Amino acid sequence: GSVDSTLGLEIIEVVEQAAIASAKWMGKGEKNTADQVAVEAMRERMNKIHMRGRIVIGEGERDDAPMLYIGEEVGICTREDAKSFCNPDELVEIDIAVDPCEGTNLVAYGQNGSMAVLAISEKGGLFAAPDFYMKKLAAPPAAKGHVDIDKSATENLKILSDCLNRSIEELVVVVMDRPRHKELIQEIRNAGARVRLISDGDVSAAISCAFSGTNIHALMGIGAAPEGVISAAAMRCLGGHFQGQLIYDPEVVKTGLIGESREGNLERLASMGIKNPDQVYNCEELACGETVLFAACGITPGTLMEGVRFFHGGVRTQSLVISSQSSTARFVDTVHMKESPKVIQLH
Amino acid sequence: GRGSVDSTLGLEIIEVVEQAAIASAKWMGKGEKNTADQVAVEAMRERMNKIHMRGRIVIGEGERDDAPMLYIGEEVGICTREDAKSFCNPDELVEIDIAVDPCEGTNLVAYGQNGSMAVLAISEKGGLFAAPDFYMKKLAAPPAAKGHVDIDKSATENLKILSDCLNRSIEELVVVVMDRPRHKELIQEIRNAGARVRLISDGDVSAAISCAFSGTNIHALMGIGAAPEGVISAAAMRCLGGHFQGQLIYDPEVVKTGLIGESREGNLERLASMGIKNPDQVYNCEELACGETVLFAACGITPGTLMEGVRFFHGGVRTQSLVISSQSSTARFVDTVHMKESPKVIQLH
Amino acid sequence: GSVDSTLGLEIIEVVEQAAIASAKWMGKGEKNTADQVAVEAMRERMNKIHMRGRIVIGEGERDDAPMLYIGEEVGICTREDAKSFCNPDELVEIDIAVDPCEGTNLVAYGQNGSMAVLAISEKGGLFAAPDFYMKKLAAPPAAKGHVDIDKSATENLKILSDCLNRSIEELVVVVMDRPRHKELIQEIRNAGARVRLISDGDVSAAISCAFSGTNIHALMGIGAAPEGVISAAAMRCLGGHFQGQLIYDPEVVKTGLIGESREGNLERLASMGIKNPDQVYNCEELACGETVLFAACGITPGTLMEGVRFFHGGVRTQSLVISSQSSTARFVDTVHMKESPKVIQLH
Amino acid sequence: SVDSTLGLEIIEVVEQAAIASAKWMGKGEKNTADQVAVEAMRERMNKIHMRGRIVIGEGERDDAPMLYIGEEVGICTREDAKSFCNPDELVEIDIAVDPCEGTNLVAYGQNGSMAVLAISEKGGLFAAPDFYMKKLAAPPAAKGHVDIDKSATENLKILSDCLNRSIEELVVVVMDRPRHKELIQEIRNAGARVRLISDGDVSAAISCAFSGTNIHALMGIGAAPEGVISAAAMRCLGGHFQGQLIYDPEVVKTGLIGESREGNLERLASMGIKNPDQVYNCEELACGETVLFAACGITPGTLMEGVRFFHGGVRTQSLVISSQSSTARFVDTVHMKESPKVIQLH
Ligand SMILES: Nc1ncnc2c1ncn2[C@@H]1O[C@H](COP(=O)(O)O)[C@@H](O)[C@H]1O
Ligand SMILES: Nc1ncnc2c1ncn2[C@@H]1O[C@H](COP(=O)(O)O)[C@@H](O)[C@H]1O
Ligand SMILES: Nc1ncnc2c1ncn2[C@@H]1O[C@H](COP(=O)(O)O)[C@@H](O)[C@H]1O
Ligand SMILES: Nc1ncnc2c1ncn2[C@@H]1O[C@H](COP(=O)(O)O)[C@@H](O)[C@H]1O
Ligand SMILES: O=P(O)(O)OC[C@H]1O[C@](O)(COP(=O)(O)O)[C@@H](O)[C@@H]1O
Ligand SMILES: O=P(O)(O)OC[C@H]1O[C@](O)(COP(=O)(O)O)[C@@H](O)[C@@H]1O
Ligand SMILES: O=P(O)(O)OC[C@H]1O[C@](O)(COP(=O)(O)O)[C@@H](O)[C@@H]1O
Ligand SMILES: O=P(O)(O)OC[C@H]1O[C@](O)(COP(=O)(O)O)[C@@H](O)[C@@H]1O
Ligand SMILES: [Cl-]
Ligand SMILES: [Cl-]
Ligand SMILES: [Cl-]
Ligand SMILES: [Cl-]
Ligand SMILES: [Cl-]
Ligand SMILES: [Cl-]
Ligand SMILES: [Mg+2]
Ligand SMILES: [Mg+2]
Ligand SMILES: [Mg+2]
Ligand SMILES: [Mg+2]
Ligand SMILES: [Mg+2]
Ligand SMILES: [Mg+2]
Ligand SMILES: [Mg+2]
Ligand SMILES: [Mg+2]
Ligand SMILES: [Mg+2]
Ligand SMILES: [Mg+2]
Ligand SMILES: [Mg+2]
Ligand SMILES: [Mg+2]
Repeated sequence: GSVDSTLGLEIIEVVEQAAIASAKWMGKGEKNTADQVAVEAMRERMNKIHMRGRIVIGEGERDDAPMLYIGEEVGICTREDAKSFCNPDELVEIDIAVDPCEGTNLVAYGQNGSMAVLAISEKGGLFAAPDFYMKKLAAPPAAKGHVDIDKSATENLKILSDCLNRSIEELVVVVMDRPRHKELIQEIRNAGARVRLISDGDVSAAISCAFSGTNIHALMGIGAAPEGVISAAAMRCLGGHFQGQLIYDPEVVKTGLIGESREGNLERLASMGIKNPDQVYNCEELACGETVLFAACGITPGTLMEGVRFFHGGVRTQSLVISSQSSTARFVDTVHMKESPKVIQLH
Repeated sequence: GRGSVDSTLGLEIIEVVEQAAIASAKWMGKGEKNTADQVAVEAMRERMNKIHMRGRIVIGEGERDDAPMLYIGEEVGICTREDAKSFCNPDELVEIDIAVDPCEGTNLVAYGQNGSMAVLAISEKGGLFAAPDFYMKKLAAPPAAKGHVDIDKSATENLKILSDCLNRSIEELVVVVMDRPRHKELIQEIRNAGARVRLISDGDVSAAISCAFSGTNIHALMGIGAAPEGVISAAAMRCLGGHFQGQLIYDPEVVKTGLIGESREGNLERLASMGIKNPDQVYNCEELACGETVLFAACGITPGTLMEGVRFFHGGVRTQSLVISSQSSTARFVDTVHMKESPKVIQLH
Repeated sequence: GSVDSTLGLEIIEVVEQAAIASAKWMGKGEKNTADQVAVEAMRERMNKIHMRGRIVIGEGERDDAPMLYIGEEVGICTREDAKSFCNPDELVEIDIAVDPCEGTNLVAYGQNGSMAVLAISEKGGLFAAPDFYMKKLAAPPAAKGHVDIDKSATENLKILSDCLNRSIEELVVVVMDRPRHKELIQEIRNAGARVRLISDGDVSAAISCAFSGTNIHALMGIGAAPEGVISAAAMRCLGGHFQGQLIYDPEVVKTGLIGESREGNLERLASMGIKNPDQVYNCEELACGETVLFAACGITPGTLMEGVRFFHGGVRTQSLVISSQSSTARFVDTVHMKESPKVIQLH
Repeated sequence: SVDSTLGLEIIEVVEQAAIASAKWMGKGEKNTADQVAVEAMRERMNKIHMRGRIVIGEGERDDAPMLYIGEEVGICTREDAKSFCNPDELVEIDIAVDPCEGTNLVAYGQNGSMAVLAISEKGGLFAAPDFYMKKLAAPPAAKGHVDIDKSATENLKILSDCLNRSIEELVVVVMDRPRHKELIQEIRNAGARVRLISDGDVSAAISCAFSGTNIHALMGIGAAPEGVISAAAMRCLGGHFQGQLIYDPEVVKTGLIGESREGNLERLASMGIKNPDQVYNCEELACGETVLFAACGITPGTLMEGVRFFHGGVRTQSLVISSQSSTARFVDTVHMKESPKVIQLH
């Protein structure tokens, strides 16, 4: 069969529950608990779906991460005892990329920009990125294919200028506040563009480029690779620009392991089946399948989505769900009515 | 042992109301209220027939052999096939009753006017009052007022009660009433009592449900509208904890159905025949939508209080829907950008 | 001595108080009462401003309309000893077009699209429209000068399609629901556009054209002339397209005059010194002053502005105020705190 | 009496300051972001027919060139004022300014920064010294019921009852500072959620006043002048706001080389502050008969969206509050600079 049309809706509840869980730890100074409860909620809700999924991006390798590890099977239809209950569409093998708590320290500190997020494609349709750093360029649909990761920041800004029909001074670039980004940040400033420095969470940033209204027009710089794939899934559905390139030279940025060399990482990467380490991937290559689904729900408030709010009588969440199948981008504002609220606010 | 209504149905109905709304919206302002109606009907039906469910229409366009589509009794959904046990699971095979109003405010759509929507409600078999095509006196009010106002009380007394419940003056209340001659005295009374009023030319489903949300600046619906619209309204209010009561009105002196030589005595016979023992009965919304599970879904056609209208732009379409489920206990606003042809610009809002 | 910059701000309170007054009559079935209280409030509030105004568009002639009649002086600096208490900027002579309750029957019925509105310019800067009908064409800035009131609805729709970069099916035209538009409406329908038929209030209709987000892209057809001028004032500041042409032929439309004749109407027109009755005006002609101010506040809810809301402890209004002097379009969301409210809503 | 018109004119003051400062969003120059805002605000203020004295601002005349303590601002401070200013324009007023609140938020392009000011008749605003101030901000529903002298734990219980929601349904803003370690731990232990901010507690304080911000209290120590400016908004809104000067280096340090508790007290006495430990009421920090408050977002925040630059213009969002007209005004302004062919409704 083919990826069940219905899955594109069902993931709403996946990211919603994971975000609600993690959001209870907002500002409580426990990034690992914030992460853990989101992992658990996401895993529980996924296992209630009639699907046949494999984690290809997640919390770690099988023996580092107990839940949502790479290779893990999730979905009612992965159980031999239950397979008989699944229809042919539900039995289609799909690959899943999860990030139950994007911005664990954002949550721990109660700062903006965190979310519970996942992407899905049929088997093989999502790049199973290693836990390496990744050089990224995200930009809006109007700049897609025009800007390019190999060009300088200065040139890309000029191109964005022409594509978005506005001055460089009327552009905003998001860059992670990291020592690895000093020269880059300086270059963008000298070119005339405004900047947002973020402490964490460059999935939100990348995707914010797609929507006129966010006052964010590009993401430049190095973040984490698994995150990049998840971002690219959103951007491929939205027609947004997203390119990535693995960084493995510890001179540029370091993972922190006591290794710790370009040769060593090159060795690990080769043995992971990555033939060209310096390869540039466009958005269609990082998320390559025939069907791509993406779901995010805000934990703390952010550019695309409101944060989780707890009030007398319930919870309110905001999610963004994108499906290449229905070709839709849905914002879902959910009032979770917990104990018969006497007042229900419109917004 | 039974299946339970599939949790996934509460999300799939999003696409049902969206596709219906979109179709109808193409006819906004074209002065064809039947066309605007028919395309909505067809699109809602098609989208339902792709769902793994076993539905029976109990509120719809008319009787079989009269209405061609979504007639009373019509079977909808894939699990309605004879082969179904082979292709559907126990949750999906649960018999469900469905109330539809694919185009509520058909004339609003024809004139390009506010307040029309594609709407539907669901429950287990027998879980929705299969209302006849008669008029219904209604009282809708917000959750804070539930059980405190009452449909048999005068408008004057309900307003005082609302005033206490919503902690504001009668001058700070807004009541919706259909602009109809049958409401001359009622409107006069609301005016005398000091409340402000919104008169509507059509579409009292939106009016009733607007009462449930703070921010609509609508606090009650009073008066008489169509009965089936009342049930669909009640389904939503039951899930939200809102107040909704209804009472069949079958008296031509009060309101006429357009029947020839229509009479109260005539109307009762027709009502008796349908197994309606007490024509003067007052139902609250738990009785109008009494099933174990209740789902409600709406999508704006033209703009209104709760939902933006359908918008067509270069590269796609944008819809807003309200979907409510007693099962997940949720109220969902769904803002969907339908990307039809690779839009170079996508607006956040 | 030039129009006081500050007047651009003060007119916020003018429309606010007028709209609040009228709003108390929402749904009350009295369209003259709703009108009269807006008139009085707008006048009272104008008479507290240090300005020197003359009404050129208003409620009627002296010895007929009691308030805001043609020629009425309004403002503190119209007084005999004004040079004593008013500065030179405040003593500049300004002409003022008022429509204190635009959509009197909308208010009476509690229906959408009514507002309190006024426009201001130096003396001579606003066309003193007679009380005749006016054929109008409004469209967005990107269409300015490309569409034309003398072209057919069909031709204009084509031009709009090109200017707004969308199909005719993706266009929405507002036309007043009137027998006189039977044919115009049929043509728009045949051309493939969607339509909003309004029962009253073509001021809101015209200006909605100027703002992306309203899903309204043109106003076509005949309305009242003074309303047109006030519309043009706003459109000239926004760079929107607005043309108008007086209509005085009874076969086309009737002002309800007894034994009304076209030729009889021409006499009245000539009498006011209108040389060419068939003249087409663009908005720069209808609002030709060096300085143009416009202010509007929603009475009932509408496309551009939320209506007046009364709640426990206050009132909430939304206004739109535009100035060619400061070159600004301001949306003003005001919470009027009446009773030390215990709860203040963000929105 | 204070001119009714001033309550509107201050819209342009904060808008212009904000716009100038926003040009430096993320450029890494907190002092530039600061300077340009200071200049635009001063320049705009000097076009107003008012008789203003700065009681809170950039520093002493010797230290700070613009908007220094004591500076006269406004057309009606001119020697010829009687001849071209009416009596209301000639009323002496005091002014607290903070042209760029969150200089570093701007430099990093981070949320929470604003151009802000408050105004009262002469004597109407506490001319705070540049010392620290313990603060408690809360919504109108809690005004008088919470108290700054109670523990965070007590206040949270009181908040819960006043706001009719559980402590877990509360969110408390606290500045991310070593001085707040215990404070934060206590709030966490009581079960409330927390938003930690790197800077910008003016926004934090005032967000408690509006339902919909999902912020319910500010607790902790920030800068005192910012506190007065906050009090002015809260006094007009019916919000709870208390402050108390903190002047012991043991608690928090100002960086004075010979900074000592006794050192700071002598400084306080000199300024005419009789009781350094006095707990100030909202009505006492902004005690004038008439209070005005104006703010405009620089970067985005809880109450006000940031300055946006686009093709053909600029968009700002301001909050302007007046005890005189008893209004809270959100002002969303499209600044049309180059005849924009496209104008967004929002
Ligand atoms: N042409 C425009 N007219 C008015 N406001 C605009 C315009 N373009 C952008 N804005 C404002 O700036 C925000 C961000 O725009 P953008 O940088 O295109 O994402 C929008 O949501 C509007 O508030
Ligand atoms: N306490 C309040 N403070 C400020 N605005 C309010 C308040 N209550 C209601 N409003 C405004 O009035 C609208 C309608 O409120 P409601 O009539 O209660 O549905 C709200 O969406 C707000 O814009
Ligand atoms: N490119 C777009 N992407 C998503 N939604 C849009 C787009 N253009 C218009 N819309 C929606 O349609 C509304 C009206 O657009 P317009 O007809 O240009 O006034 C907007 O406020 C959006 O809700
Ligand atoms: N009773 C309610 N019903 C629905 N949503 C709510 C309710 N109360 C709060 N919210 C949401 O939470 C936000 C912040 O509320 P609060 O914490 O009271 O400021 C609101 O703007 C809504 O999005
Ligand atoms: O912090 P680093 O090592 O520079 O990596 C940045 C990555 O971390 C993130 O900020 C996520 O943080 P968490 O792992 O704490 O959730 C991503 O957004 C980004 O890809
Ligand atoms: O117009 P009537 O005969 O008074 O009936 C009112 C009913 O019609 C409606 O306005 C909808 O009318 P449509 O059938 O034209 O869609 C309902 O909202 C309302 O209940
Ligand atoms: O109803 P008519 O005679 O066609 O006049 C149309 C004019 O009336 C208006 O609807 C205003 O109506 P009101 O005079 O009742 O305020 C204007 O918007 C429009 O220009
Ligand atoms: O940074 P400190 O010394 O803890 O002081 C906090 C004060 O600084 C502010 O964050 C403003 O910072 P800036 O001085 O950079 O504008 C205020 O919000 C707060 O009152
Ligand atoms: Cl990494
Ligand atoms: Cl790089
Ligand atoms: Cl790409
Ligand atoms: Cl309320
Ligand atoms: Cl005379
Ligand atoms: Cl900072
Ligand atoms: Mg994680
Ligand atoms: Mg992450
Ligand atoms: Mg990290
Ligand atoms: Mg129908
Ligand atoms: Mg209907
Ligand atoms: Mg009807
Ligand atoms: Mg009038
Ligand atoms: Mg009018
Ligand atoms: Mg009329
Ligand atoms: Mg400053
Ligand atoms: Mg500061
Ligand atoms: Mg600081």
